[PDB]
Amino acid sequence: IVEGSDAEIGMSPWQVMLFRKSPQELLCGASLISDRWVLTAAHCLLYPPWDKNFTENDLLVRIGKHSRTRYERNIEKISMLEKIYIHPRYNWRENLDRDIALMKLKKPVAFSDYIHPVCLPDRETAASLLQAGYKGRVTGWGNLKETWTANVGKGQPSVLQVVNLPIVERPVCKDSTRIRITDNMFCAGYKPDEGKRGDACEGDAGGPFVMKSPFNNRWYQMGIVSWGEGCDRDGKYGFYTHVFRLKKWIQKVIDQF
Amino acid sequence: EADCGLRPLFEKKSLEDKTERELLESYID
Ligand SMILES: C[C@@H]1CNc2c(cccc2S(=O)(=O)N[C@@H](CCCNC(=N)N)C(=O)N2CC[C@@H](C)C[C@@H]2C(=O)O)C1
Ligand code: NA
Repeated sequence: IVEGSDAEIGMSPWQVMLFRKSPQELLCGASLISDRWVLTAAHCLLYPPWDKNFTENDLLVRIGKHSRTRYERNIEKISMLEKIYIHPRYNWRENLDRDIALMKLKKPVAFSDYIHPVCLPDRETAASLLQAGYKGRVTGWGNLKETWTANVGKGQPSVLQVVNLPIVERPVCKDSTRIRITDNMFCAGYKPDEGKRGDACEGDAGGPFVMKSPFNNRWYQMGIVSWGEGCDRDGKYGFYTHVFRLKKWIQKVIDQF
Repeated sequence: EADCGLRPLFEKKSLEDKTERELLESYID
């Protein structure tokens, strides 16, 4: 995460580290949405141009984490994966349309001060929260500045980071990139004429974009860290998988196991 | 709607984190 503060303890208790087994490596972020389920980006698990395809015994999820130069005993719980569900219409060829995956844990996770699921929006909550100029929140352990090549490297923080980003009007989202955008994604971040900085970067993909309802006090996940061009570039905005448009697919998977 | 979105160390304790005022200002600013 670019231009963020160190996160407080239990500030984002739904935040999940996606981790590789062979070899030991952080791959992506992710979010806790129940005790059996984790919400992540699809491209974190499936990317053919780089011959990337992960099974259940290759990956590992860690919830309730804060640091990274520390294994946090009796605080973080590490879940194994049972099954992986990736959207059939997920376009890895052009724009990352429907960049969304779900992961059922082998065993349920006990909730504590550090582990707690986020809310998924419905129609009414989506209509009152998803507006341009409204600020959401992105979380991750990814790079602090724009990397040269296209993944995780040197420039990591020792602790989970937090940034707040404004939702951006559709036209500006479209005029910011030559890449053909879709309606299953939205864009977020500050404008050149706004003089405040921040963006998600490598290793943050999969993590949540959240918003707090000013009425009911609950945190709702409106977005998933999906893609961008560079990190924190002037006139560029991070694109987040529109979680509500895909709530119909999620409802199907969870209810059908 | 479940126990979702309400944090044990914050919302359950009636406490704010350092940056959330920024988010709630966005509904007014
Ligand atoms: C439709 C996307 C657009 N961009 C790219 C693509 C493929 C390779 C590299 C890039 S990138 O390095 O310019 N951008 C990265 C980094 C973006 C991070 N910054 C944000 N503001 N979110 C990216 O989109 N991705 C997503 C695809 C994976 C495979 C690599 C990389 C990432 O690790 O985030 C296809
Ligand atoms: Na920007």
